[PDB]
Amino acid sequence: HYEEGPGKNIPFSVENKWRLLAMMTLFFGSGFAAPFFIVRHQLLKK
Amino acid sequence: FENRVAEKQKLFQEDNGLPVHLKGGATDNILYRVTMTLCLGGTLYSLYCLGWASFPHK
Amino acid sequence: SVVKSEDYALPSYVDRRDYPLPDVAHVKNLSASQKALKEKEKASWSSLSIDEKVELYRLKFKESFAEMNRSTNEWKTVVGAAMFFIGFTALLLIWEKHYVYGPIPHTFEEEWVAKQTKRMLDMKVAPIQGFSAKWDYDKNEWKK
Amino acid sequence: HETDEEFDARWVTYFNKPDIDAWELRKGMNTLVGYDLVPEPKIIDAALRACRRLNDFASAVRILEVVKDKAGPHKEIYPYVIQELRPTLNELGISTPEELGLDKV
Amino acid sequence: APDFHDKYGNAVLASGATFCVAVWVYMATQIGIEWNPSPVGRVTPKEWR
Amino acid sequence: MFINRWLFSTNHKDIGTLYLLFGAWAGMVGTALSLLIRAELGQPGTLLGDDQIYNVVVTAHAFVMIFFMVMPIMIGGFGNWLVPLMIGAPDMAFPRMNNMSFWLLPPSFLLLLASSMVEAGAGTGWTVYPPLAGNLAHAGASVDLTIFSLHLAGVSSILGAINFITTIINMKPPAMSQYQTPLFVWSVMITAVLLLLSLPVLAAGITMLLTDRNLNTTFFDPAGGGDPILYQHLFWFFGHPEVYILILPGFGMISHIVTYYSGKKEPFGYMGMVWAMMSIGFLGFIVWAHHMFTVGMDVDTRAYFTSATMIIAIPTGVKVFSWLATLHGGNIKWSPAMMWALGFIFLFTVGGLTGIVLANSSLDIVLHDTYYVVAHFHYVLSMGAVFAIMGGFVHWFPLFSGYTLNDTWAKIHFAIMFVGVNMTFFPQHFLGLSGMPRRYSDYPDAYTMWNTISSMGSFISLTAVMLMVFIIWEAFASKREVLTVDLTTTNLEWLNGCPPPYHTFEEPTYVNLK
Amino acid sequence: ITAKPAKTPTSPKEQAIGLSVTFLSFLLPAGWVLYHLDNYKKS
Amino acid sequence: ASGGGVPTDEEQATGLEREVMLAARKGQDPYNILAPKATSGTKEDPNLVPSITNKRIVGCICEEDNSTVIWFWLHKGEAQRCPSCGTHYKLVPHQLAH
Amino acid sequence: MAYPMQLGFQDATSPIMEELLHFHDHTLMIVFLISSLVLYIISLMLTTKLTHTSTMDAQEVETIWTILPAIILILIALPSLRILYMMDEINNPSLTVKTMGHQWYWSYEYTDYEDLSFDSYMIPTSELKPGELRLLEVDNRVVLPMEMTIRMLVSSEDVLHSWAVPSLGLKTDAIPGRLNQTTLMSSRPGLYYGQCSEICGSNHSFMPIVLELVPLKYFEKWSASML
Amino acid sequence: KIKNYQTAPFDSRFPNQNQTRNCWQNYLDFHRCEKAMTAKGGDVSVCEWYRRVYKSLCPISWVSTWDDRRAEGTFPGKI
Amino acid sequence: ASAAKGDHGGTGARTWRFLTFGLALPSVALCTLNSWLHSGHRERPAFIPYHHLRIRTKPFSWGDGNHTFFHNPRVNPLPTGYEK
Amino acid sequence: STALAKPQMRGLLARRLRFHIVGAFMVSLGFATFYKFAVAEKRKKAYADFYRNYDSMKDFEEMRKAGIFQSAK
Amino acid sequence: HQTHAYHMVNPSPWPLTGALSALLMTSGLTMWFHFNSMTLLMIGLTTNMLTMYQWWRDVIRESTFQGHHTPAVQKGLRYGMILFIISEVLFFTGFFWAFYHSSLAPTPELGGCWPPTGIHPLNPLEVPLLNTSVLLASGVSITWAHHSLMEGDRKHMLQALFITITLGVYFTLLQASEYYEAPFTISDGVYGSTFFVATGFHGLHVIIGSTFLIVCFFRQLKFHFTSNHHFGFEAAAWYWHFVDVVWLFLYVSIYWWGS
Ligand code: HEA
Ligand SMILES: CCCCC/C=C\C/C=C\C/C=C\C/C=C\CCCC(=O)O[C@H](COC(=O)CCCCCCCCCCCCCCCCC)COP(=O)(O)OCCN
Ligand SMILES: CCCCC/C=C/C/C=C/CCCCCCCC(=O)O[C@H](COC(=O)CCCCCCCCCCCCCCC)COP(=O)(O)OCC[N+](C)(C)C
Ligand SMILES: CCCCCC/C=C\CCCCCCCCCC(=O)O[C@H](COC(=O)CCCCCCCCCCCCCCC)COP(=O)(O)OC[C@@H](O)CO
Ligand SMILES: CCCCCCCCCCO[C@@H]1O[C@H](CO)[C@@H](O[C@H]2O[C@H](CO)[C@@H](O)[C@H](O)[C@H]2O)[C@H](O)[C@H]1O
Ligand code: CUA
Ligand SMILES: [Cu+2]
Ligand SMILES: [Mg+2]
Ligand code: NA
Ligand SMILES: [Zn+2]
Repeated sequence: HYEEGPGKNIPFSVENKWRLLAMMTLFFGSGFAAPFFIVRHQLLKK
Repeated sequence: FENRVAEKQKLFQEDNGLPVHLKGGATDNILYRVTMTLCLGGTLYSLYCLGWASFPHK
Repeated sequence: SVVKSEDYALPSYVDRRDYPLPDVAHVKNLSASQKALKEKEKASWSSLSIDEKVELYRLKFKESFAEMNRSTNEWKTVVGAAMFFIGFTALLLIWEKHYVYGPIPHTFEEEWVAKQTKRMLDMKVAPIQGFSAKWDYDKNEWKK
Repeated sequence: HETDEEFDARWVTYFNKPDIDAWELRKGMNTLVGYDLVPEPKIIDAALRACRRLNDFASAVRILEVVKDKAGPHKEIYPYVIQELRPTLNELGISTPEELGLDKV
Repeated sequence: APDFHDKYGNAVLASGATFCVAVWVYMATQIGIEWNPSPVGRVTPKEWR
Repeated sequence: MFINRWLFSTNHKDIGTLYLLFGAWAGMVGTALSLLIRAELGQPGTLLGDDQIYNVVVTAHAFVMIFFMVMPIMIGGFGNWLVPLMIGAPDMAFPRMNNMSFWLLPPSFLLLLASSMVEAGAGTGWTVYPPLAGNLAHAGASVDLTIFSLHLAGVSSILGAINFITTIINMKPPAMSQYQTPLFVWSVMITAVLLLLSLPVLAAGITMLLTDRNLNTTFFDPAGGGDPILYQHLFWFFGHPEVYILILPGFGMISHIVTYYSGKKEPFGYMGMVWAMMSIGFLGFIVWAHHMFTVGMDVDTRAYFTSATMIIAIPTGVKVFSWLATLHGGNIKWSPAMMWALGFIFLFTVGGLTGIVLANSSLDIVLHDTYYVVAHFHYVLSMGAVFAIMGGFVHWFPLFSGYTLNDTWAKIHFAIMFVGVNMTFFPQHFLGLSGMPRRYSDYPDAYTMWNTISSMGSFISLTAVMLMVFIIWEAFASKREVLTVDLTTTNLEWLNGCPPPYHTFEEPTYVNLK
Repeated sequence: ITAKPAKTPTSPKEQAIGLSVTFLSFLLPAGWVLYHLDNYKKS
Repeated sequence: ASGGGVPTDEEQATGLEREVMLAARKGQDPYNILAPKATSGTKEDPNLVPSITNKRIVGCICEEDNSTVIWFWLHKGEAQRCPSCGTHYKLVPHQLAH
Repeated sequence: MAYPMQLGFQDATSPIMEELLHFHDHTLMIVFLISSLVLYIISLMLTTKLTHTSTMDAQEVETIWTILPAIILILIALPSLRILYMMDEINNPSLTVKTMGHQWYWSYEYTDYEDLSFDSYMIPTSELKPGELRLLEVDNRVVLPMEMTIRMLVSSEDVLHSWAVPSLGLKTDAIPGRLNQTTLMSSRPGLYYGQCSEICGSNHSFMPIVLELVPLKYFEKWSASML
Repeated sequence: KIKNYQTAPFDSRFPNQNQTRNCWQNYLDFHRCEKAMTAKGGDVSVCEWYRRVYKSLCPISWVSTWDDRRAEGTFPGKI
Repeated sequence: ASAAKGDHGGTGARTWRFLTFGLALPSVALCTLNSWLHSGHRERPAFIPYHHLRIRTKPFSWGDGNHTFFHNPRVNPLPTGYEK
Repeated sequence: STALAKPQMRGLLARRLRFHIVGAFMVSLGFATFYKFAVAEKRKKAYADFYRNYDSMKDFEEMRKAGIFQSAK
Repeated sequence: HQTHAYHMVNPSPWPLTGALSALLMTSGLTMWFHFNSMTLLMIGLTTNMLTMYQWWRDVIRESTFQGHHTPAVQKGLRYGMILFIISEVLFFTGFFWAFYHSSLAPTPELGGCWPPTGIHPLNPLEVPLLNTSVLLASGVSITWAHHSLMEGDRKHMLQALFITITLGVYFTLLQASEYYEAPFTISDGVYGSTFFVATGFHGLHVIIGSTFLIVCFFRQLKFHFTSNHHFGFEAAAWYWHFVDVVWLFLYVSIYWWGS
């Protein structure tokens, strides 16, 4: 069937906490960085 | 016309583990691949159209 | 003793001053001397020693009331760490002033503000309570 | 509902049931402590004697701790209740949580 | 046995409070922030016209 | 297997997890936009550009926080995880349609980020009023991309509302009446009826805006006999129900959290709480023109909308006093979720009370389109909907994941966030009463002190959001697995363990009639 | 609630690393954009 | 005015629908469509709770019109009591190879 | 105008604005008192180890929870609606002035007698004269006679704007195709400032309003000289 | 009656904040009057009250656009 | 109303067929006649370039940008009048 | 030795609630008295005292002489 | 093995392909209106059509062929369809509100009158009354079809359903002819705007309802319906009555009262 239990009912791995840290840093960091880069884009056009 | 619903009931209840959207046989896989290809390819094309449209043109 | 994830649907032990007699004993498996102690508990309790009585209590329950209700030093960690991170915030604010913000407008220069203050008093800005009401137009100074 | 004496008498009767079982002892005490009151000595006496019929010394001690707990900051209530129970404590050989060191944090 | 709070709680409280006060006083007073307080009792009005 | 499970899901818990991850990512976008607003305003002068880039950031801030963070987390995330468990149902009524309500949201968010990248963005306000949002003052694709983002988010939520109403009415145990369902299930049913009736009126209004911009209709253009004020009525006929949709599932989570950490088997006054949520939902459809007290309506209309808006305080008050009556006599457990819920009770009450100030139209003449309104709604949204979300997230995180958070870090996080949001928003009341307008990239010098403090507050809240991410990482990194949870006899969603198996209630509960 | 001790304990030093990486993930890219705003603005 | 040619459910229903329809004709409720009627709930006359596995969740609405439902797992073996009202329930496992 | 560190409303320049300030004082105490009462019960509910966890009867206390709020709301709505119908009362203006909003400045038309009209733009910060207020001054002020009831009619020739003067209690939206009316009466001479109050694009923050209130005979000569 | 015109008086037909129809109605009344007068040989000076009232109330661009449309033959009100 | 017809007893296909052929389709046939009578060539009004009609704030996304989607040359003038 | 007296054992939470809901109300009345007095009454009297002998032409002439007006020198 | 009566649906790709088809349709309309191109839009319409077809095909497989629509599942789908129709009623209410807002207070630009100066409405006693007779007749024939199906009469169910569809198609061809004949257009101010957007969305729903009736017609030809289980037919009938009721409000409001 599918895996059941803690750490297995999620679409991301938690088997290694440092690979997890990297994935979480990329995921939440990309959402928070996006509006700054959109502002940079709107400033650089005109 | 003749009532052939029993034949379709036997087809779709065959114990073959197929999910319903592929249980009619090979034509279902073909239609699924067409649909998913047009959706994923169209989504990439839409992203390309955003990249294009995100910058002023000459 | 040891509680297992696969026990989740079974009656469980809890120390709760509002649920004093929980649904199971804290220890169910008994050693030979623990079995002998539960047999002795069928006879008069005056014949139990203080240690046997404490042992019977700790088979039935995990923590006493005094233990499960004890206060802790956790508030010092919470309030201290929250002050630390609020203090860390002011580093971010210092960095933003230094590297992000440019100079503010020239209307904040001291001479501008002294002139602007005089003109607000000349047009009697907020003369009932808010601003010019606090100036003494007879003595030409701020009201004490 | 009823007068205070009728409430007390219903609880004394509940615990005094000769063949009260362990489930009923626990249900009774865990229900009783939901109320806004510290149970009178006579209710506690009948619960302690139900612990005796059930050969359960530890639950007798826990009931004495929950009397103290329900009094909150009213520190005069528990010593009064232990006072009134002393004859039953001595007769049944029930040590108090303090005599057992179980009031230490 | 003492836990993290019994062993480190006093020092986290003291050091976090000290650090927080010091950095906010510095930020508020030493780096050129314009709070724009009220001129009342503070500014001597000057001829503008 | 990964694609079948996470892209082709028909399972309410996994779809709920997808919504919580989407809502958390949106919350970081919305937080960054909130800090760009407060960086522009944290000293006098211009930081970024003029009001166009500024109000593109303000517009996107609101749409992201409302449609991509609060609604997906409260209804898609906690609604899907908890409603079927709280009624013993094996899934939602339409488990495959539920997955399309989720997958419509990444495309809707893509449209909104495309609106900000093309041309000069949609610098319109989240209300998107014409003619500023029309094709002369906002020529080019940005406002059309915003309208389409809202159409996709509206379809997602309308189909979600049909799913929730059907599931809650039809899939309870046959002995359970709707007066034996938990308060959070009622809060989701009522929110879903508000969504079902309000979103179609917004879709009508923004479609009219789309045809005035692209098909030469003139619904809102006086040159064709149209009227900009008709758009405002259609928008706010949805927009007032929308704020009750934002808060109602919050009220349902608060009722559970307060009851649980008071050690109570039930909330005080359950039928009053159901009546109060139904009354707030009904009255929330007859008050919308309190957003229009300066547009020039007749005096008797302005009297009726002042009165009808104030009346909502009666049932709202019943819920506040009933949460206080649920704490009364409790064995209070000072868990971090309880702190969030107690912060919610007091900060929601402050913001409801400044809502009552604003309901007085003659005073709203002076307060409308000033920061007093911004302060009102951020005390009910940043300190009400967000604090209900954080309370429910820390309370139910061990159910969803099987792991516990560190409660000391969670209390530290609540302390920092409470200081931050109050520093940010309390001074905005002074700015509004003294006349600072909304949607301004800079202000007359007199307003500098309170804008500086408010911006400093916003950085404290940023530190709290960063720490929240570390706290979630620490829980998954340490893997402290849950063993026993208290009060399962009155909190059925826990009774299948943590996390519950992929299929629960394959054998339904047994409930007799008696 | 009760729970097992951590299966993979995260020591104070490991928490300091996760906390520092998490804060830098939000602060560095935004800090880089805001540091360079004058560069984007004056062309 | 009228003729035939439309299948009936007796003829053509299948799968779970057909199981539910055949069981109902027998007055049986293997798929839990009806609410069970309580017994007096004493230890001599416990509510009998059918199951296909070793334990099932019970919800007890202890008094009529209570809004709070008390939930617990009932396991195979000796009758258990609702922790709020004490009314008795006993698991009766087995089948669906029924 | 607002002044630094201000907490409440600008001082009232018109009798209606005075009425709003007392009505706000009345309402804010209620806000105070309820917010304080809530916080104080909250804290009473959370500061005892006594407990009572069994089912509590709700009906008596819900009567108090509904009726005392309903009475408080009537004690706010009664003065609130007196003021609303007072501002709407017929008053007989002596002058009508129109203002049209534009991106990004206001025009004014005083056409009771002659066709007087002009534009009014913010003074750029780099051109302020010493002592003048950043973002608030305009080149051509809206001169008006003090102690006289004036009808202001407000509209727009482009997108929405909103014409506000807080110290007179005024904010009327400027909508193209619509002519909205308000009344203005200043009890005092002076300079009374406001700012565009509906988002209107790139320079929404930078199109302020400055009324200059003077005796009628000065207003008359000013008007003639502006033709 | 009325010289010493100061401004347009209160008109019970238009007692609310939206005064657009007051401006429009006076503009129509003026021009309807002037057409009746220019026709039947009589004097446009009798139409003067409507003229003062619409000049007081109406934005100059509205009057200017309505006058251009009357000249163009595209004015949509009935005169 | 009870309308003017009249029958019940527990309900039916025969009655609904009777209503479809005996009332509904006759009414459609009568209206189809009534419409046939009044069909064809009405007389198009003088063109007047009214500014509240023939609106063009953005060109249409088809054709030359100036023709409506189901433009009928006979009766839909452009902003500059009727076509050749 | 002496026995201890029987203390009150019942309704202690209700008794505490009764006592403090009264103290909270008594206080709301005391704060309303200070609030009327320190803010609302003070405002009324500031406006009445300001306008009692206010001379608007004298105010105008002061402003005019200070050079603040475009329309009056 | 479950022992409740509800349907656990197999994992499916159609929700994702439907969401993507919505991204492609809306980014496609944006390309069409701003970048002069129909490409993305036809890809999105095609994938939306494929998605609709395979999703509803699978609902027929799940019910008629696999038996998962027990009475409790059918009751859910009843509530779902009713709630969907209520949302569509509220969508039309927005357009009705717009129509009455602009017609009850006509602005000076219109001539201060309704219909505006320069607008010559259609005569409501000509093709509009015909269309009204057509959709009312089709509500009668759709009721005959329903009773025939309940009485087990295949031939007359098909005959009445074919008549119902034929009338839906008649109304759609008559409306298309009226749109081409009308002397005013969607660009003819707020009269043309309200008229064509409100009747145009109604015409789209008549096309959707007619398609749904045609799906039921081919399923009936394939014997899928029993005399007691035929929720697709019931839902299409309820939707068809909704399309007729909306038409009666349009006829009275826009064509008759607004003429
Ligand atoms: C979660 C969101 C939320 C919620 C719950 C509310 C709740 C309310 N709001 Fe708010 N509001 C917004 C979000 C919300 N608001 C937003 C986003 C805007 C701005 C929209 C924009 O322009 O962008 C806004 C704007 C808005 C306006 C328009 C202001 C203007 O633009 O000029 C008004 C006017 O009436 C209003 C009033 C109210 C009222 C009366 C309530 C009430 O429902 C509150 C009732 C609660 C209480 C009253 C507290 C509890 C009660 C007691 C403890 C009882 C004792 C109390 C009394 C006797 C009064 N709000
Ligand atoms: C028999 C009726 C069926 C309609 C057939 C025509 C094709 C479009 C199909 C959809 C119809 C729905 C309404 C959309 C809006 C406008 C079309 C209105 C009906 C119509 O067809 O109006 C025609 C104009 O179409 C135009 O502009 C056409 C522009 C076509 C582009 C449509 C725009 C995209 C629409 C956006 C829809 C958003 C959906 C909202 C979802 C809500 C989510 C909850 C009228 O022709 P005319 O030449 O102006 O005048 C007649 C003169 N002889
Ligand atoms: C802006 C407007 C603001 C309005 C605010 C008004 C606040 C109202 C004040 C409330 C006072 C009225 C209720 C008094 C009870 C207080 C709590 C308490 O007293 O706990 C118990 C009462 O609860 C019982 O039974 C009765 C049922 C349970 C108790 C019901 C208590 C009501 C809840 C109190 C709410 C507190 C929060 C108020 C929020 C403002 C005390 O038990 P008893 O001795 O009665 O019975 C014991 C049984 N014997 C006698 C038979 C032995
Ligand atoms: C012009 C093109 C662009 C617009 C797109 C739309 C185009 C046309 C779509 C036409 C709608 C076709 C729906 C076909 C549904 C077939 C599946 C079906 O009917 O499934 C039935 C279940 O109903 C069900 O799910 C009920 C499912 C009903 C939903 C449909 C209602 C309309 C949805 C339309 C989208 C609206 C757009 C609104 C625009 C503003 C199956 O159960 P039974 O019938 O009981 O059978 C079982 C018996 O055999 C057992 O004995
Ligand atoms: C609102 C959300 C953000 C709020 C606060 C952000 C706090 C800042 C974290 C630091 O960000 C970095 O700051 C450096 C400066 O300290 C920048 O280096 C810049 O400056 C250095 C010193 O001048 C040079 O060595 C570098 O090359 C040059 O990139 C670097 O780019 C940027 O990542
Ligand atoms: Cu003009 Cu804002
Ligand atoms: Cu509202
Ligand atoms: Mg506004
Ligand atoms: Na700024
Ligand atoms: Zn029970």
